Amino acid sequence: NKSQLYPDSPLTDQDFNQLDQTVIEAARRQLVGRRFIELYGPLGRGMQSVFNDIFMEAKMDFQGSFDTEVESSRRVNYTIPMLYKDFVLYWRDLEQSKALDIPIDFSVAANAARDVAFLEDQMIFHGSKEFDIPGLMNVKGRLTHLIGNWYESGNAFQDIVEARNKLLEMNHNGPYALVLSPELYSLLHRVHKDTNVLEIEHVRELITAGVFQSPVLKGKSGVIVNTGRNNLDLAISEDFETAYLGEEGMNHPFRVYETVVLRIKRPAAICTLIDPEE
Amino acid sequence: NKSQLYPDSPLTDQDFNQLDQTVIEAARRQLVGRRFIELYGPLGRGMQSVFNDIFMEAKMDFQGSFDTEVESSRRVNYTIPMLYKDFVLYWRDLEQSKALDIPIDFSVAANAARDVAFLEDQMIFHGSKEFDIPGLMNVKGRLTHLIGNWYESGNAFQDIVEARNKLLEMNHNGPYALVLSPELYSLLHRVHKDTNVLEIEHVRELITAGVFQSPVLKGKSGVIVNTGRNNLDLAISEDFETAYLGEEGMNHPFRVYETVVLRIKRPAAICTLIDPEE
Amino acid sequence: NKSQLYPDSPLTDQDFNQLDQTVIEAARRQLVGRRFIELYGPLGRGMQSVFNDIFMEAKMDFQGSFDTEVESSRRVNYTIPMLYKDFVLYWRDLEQSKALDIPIDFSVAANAARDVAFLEDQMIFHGSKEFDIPGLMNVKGRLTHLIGNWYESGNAFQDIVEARNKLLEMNHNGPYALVLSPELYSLLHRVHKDTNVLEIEHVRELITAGVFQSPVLKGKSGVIVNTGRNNLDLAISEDFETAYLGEEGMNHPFRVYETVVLRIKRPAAICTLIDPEE
Amino acid sequence: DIFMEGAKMDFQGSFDTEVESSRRVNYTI
Repeated sequence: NKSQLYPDSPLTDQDFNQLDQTVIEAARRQLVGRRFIELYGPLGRGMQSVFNDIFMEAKMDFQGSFDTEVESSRRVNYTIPMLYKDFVLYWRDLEQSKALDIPIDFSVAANAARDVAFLEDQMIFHGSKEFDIPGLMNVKGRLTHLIGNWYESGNAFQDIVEARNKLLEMNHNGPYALVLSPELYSLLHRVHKDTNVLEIEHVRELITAGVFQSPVLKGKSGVIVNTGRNNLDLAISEDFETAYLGEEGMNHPFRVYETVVLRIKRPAAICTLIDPEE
Repeated sequence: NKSQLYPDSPLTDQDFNQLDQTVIEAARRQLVGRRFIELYGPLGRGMQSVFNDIFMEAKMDFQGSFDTEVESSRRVNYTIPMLYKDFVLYWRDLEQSKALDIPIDFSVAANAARDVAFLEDQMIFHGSKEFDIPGLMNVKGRLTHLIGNWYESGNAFQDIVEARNKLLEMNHNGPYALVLSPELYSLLHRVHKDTNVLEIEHVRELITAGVFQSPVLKGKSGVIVNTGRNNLDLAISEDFETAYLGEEGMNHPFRVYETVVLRIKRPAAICTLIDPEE
Repeated sequence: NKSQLYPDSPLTDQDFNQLDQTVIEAARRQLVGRRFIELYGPLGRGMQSVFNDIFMEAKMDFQGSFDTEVESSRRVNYTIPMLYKDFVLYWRDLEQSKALDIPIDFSVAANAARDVAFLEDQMIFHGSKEFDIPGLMNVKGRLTHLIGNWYESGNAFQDIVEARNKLLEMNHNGPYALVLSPELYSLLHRVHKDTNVLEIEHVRELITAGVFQSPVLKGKSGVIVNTGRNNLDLAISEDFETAYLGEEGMNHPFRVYETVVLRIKRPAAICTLIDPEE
Repeated sequence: DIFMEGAKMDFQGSFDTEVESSRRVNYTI
C-alpha cells in the first residue's frame, strides 16, 4: 500500500485514492494525442532504452515454394525521458478538516495535471533536441503538399483530395486522420453568403477517422496521418504517478511524474500541408 | 493443442492465441468483399474440388396437380487454390523478453495479413487464368450499360435509374449493392456551386444495401449486384492459418495460408457500368 | 547437460566435452589483452546496452554548512557487438572411425578459435567504427609523447623515465603496464653502457609489472597505462560458446560465438609513445 | 584435404555459412 511505502505522511490510504482519481480525470479531458495512436504495454523499470527498426522506400500456387523475404532494418537506440511538476498543501486547514470530519480539498492537482499533458503534447508534435528524437513535423520523407486561399468556398476539398491521391499512389490505402490549426478550424466552420454550404459534411465522409484541433500548432498548418499499428506506436515505461517530497516548515510538498516515448516505423505514411508560401 | 503439433518452437500455447488474434484483427479491417456475400460452411480437407450448376436464361386451385418442373443444370467442376505469405522473427530479443517477463511483440504479421487479403480481393474481382475460373467483370451475359459526364449535377441519378430499370425488366426485384471506383467516389461526394446539392442522399434511398469503394478497380468503372443466396456464394475449405517452417540459422520463420473459391449460379444478376467510350 | 539442448546432434556427450576443451585450449594461448585488464561479471542475456560515465578532469572550515557539491559525469550509452565463426564436418569419416574404434578428430575448430581471438584483440586495441567505440590509442586526452632513435646510446631508459614523469606530475601513480611492438622488444636486450647489465633489467624495476609484445601493433609504437579498477574495465555478456546448426544434406555444421565490450572512465591514465617518422 | 586458399562481426546475425574447396586426395603408407 501507499501508506507503508510513504510514512510520515498526513494523508491516508483512502485519501491517496481520491487524489489519484482527480489526477487521472484531469489528465483525461486534456490528453488529445492518445485518441488516434495505440499504446505499447508497460515495460517496467528494467530498461531505460528501446530499439527502433526503420523501413524506408504473395504467391498463389498449388504447392508453396521455399523462398523468403527480408528488408533493411537500420536499428537505432532511443532513451526514455522524464517529465514532472509539483504543488504544495497548507496545514491548519487539513487539521480543521480532520477535526470536523469533512472531506479534504484537492483542487490544486488539476493545474499541474493539465500542464504536464500540454508538455507531453508539445514533445510528441515537435520532438526533443536534447535527446535528438525525431518529430512528426520534422521527420524525413514527409511528402509535403502546398495549399492556399481557403477563404472562398470549395478550395479546401480540392486540396484534401489532392493530398489523398498522393497518399494513395504510394500503396497506402487505409483510414486517415486529420489535425488542423484552430484558425483553419474556424474557416472550415464558416457561413458563406449566397451559397450557404456547411462544407464539412462532404469532408467528414472521406476522412472517416476524425478531424481534430490542437493548440500546439501556432500558424496555418495541418497533418494527415494513416492509422495503423505498423506505421507508428508509443511506448510508456511508467504512467502518471505521485510522490511525497518531504516535510519542509510545517507544510507538505508533492510531485507528479510520467515517462513516455514515440516510435515511427514507416516515414512515408505522414503527409503535411505546409503553410502558405506568402 | 498447437504446442504438441509443433514441437521445437520457442513460442508457447498462450503466445499462439495472441498471434492468432492479431492476424484475424488485421484481416478484418481490410476484408471488403465479405460484407455483401454470404459464406458456405467449412467443407474440410476431404475434397479439393466442387461442382457448380449454371442456370441461364405457382398454381392456385382447390386440389393440386401431379406435374413437376426442371431446368438445365450444366454441371461444371472447379478446383480449390491456395494463397500464402511468410515473415521472420529474430532472436536475442525473444530471449530478452523471456528474461524480463514483458510481453512479446508481433507487429510484423499484420503486413502479410493485409497483402493476403488484397490478393484475395483481386482474385474475386478479376478471376484466375491458371485455373480458368470466371470473374464478375468478365462473366458472360453481364447486361452492360454505358455512362458518361458525371461532372455536371444530376447526371448520375439518371444513369442509376436506367440501370435499375434494365435489372427490373428481367424479373429481378430485390436489394441492390453498388461498388464504385475511388475516382467516381470523389465525384459523387463533391460540392457543386450555385446548386449546393449533396447528391448522395437521393441515391442512398434506392440502393438500400450500400455503396462501397474498392481500390482494385483502376479506372472509371462500377458494378451493381443483386444480393441473394441463390445468385452467388463463396466456399471456403480452410480459413486463415499459421504454420512454423523450421529453424534456419538461429531465427524462426513462419507462414500464413488460406483457401477460398467463388460460385456464380445466375449470371443475369450482375450489371456493369462500362468505362466511357472516350 | 548436453544432448538436451541439441537432441539431433550426432556427437555424444564425451565427444562434445572434448570439442569444447579443444576449442578453449587454442584461445587460452592466443588471448593477450586480458592479462592486465579486469573483467565485469557475466550479465546474462537481459541487457543489450551499458552506460558509461567519463570524467574528463576542499571545504576546510569549522563545523557547519548546508549544501552539496557534485561534478559532471558526461553520461553515454553503448551497444554490445557479436562475433562468430563456423566449421563443418562429414559423415562417412565418422562412420569409419566408429567402425575401426579410432578416436574422432576435431582439428578444424582451432582455425576458428585463432581467428576470433585475433579479432577480439584488434577490437580491444583499435576499437570498432560502426558502433563508435573508442580504442586505447584513440581516446582524447591520451597524453602523447614522442620517441627517438633506440639503436645506440641506450636512450630507452631516458624515454621511459620521461614518460613516467608526466604521469607522476598528473598524480597518477602505482602499477604501470607497458606494451610495445616486437621490433622494439628485441632491441631492449642490448647491454647498458657503463653498467654492463641489460637495460630490460633496469626497466623492469620501474615498471613493476609484466612487459609483453603484441602482433596487433605494426609500426614502432608503444603504450604505457596505469593499472587499476575504476580507470578501465571489460564487460562480457557471453563467453566462448559452440552451437550446432540444423543439418543439411548428410553433413553437420557448427558455429562459435562470444560477446564483449570495453569501457574507459579516465582518459588521463594512459600514455602513447609515437615515432617521429610515423 | 588441400584448401589452397576472417571472422565476421554483426548485430542481428547471419543467414548463411561459408565453406572452402576440399580437393580430396589419397596416399599410401
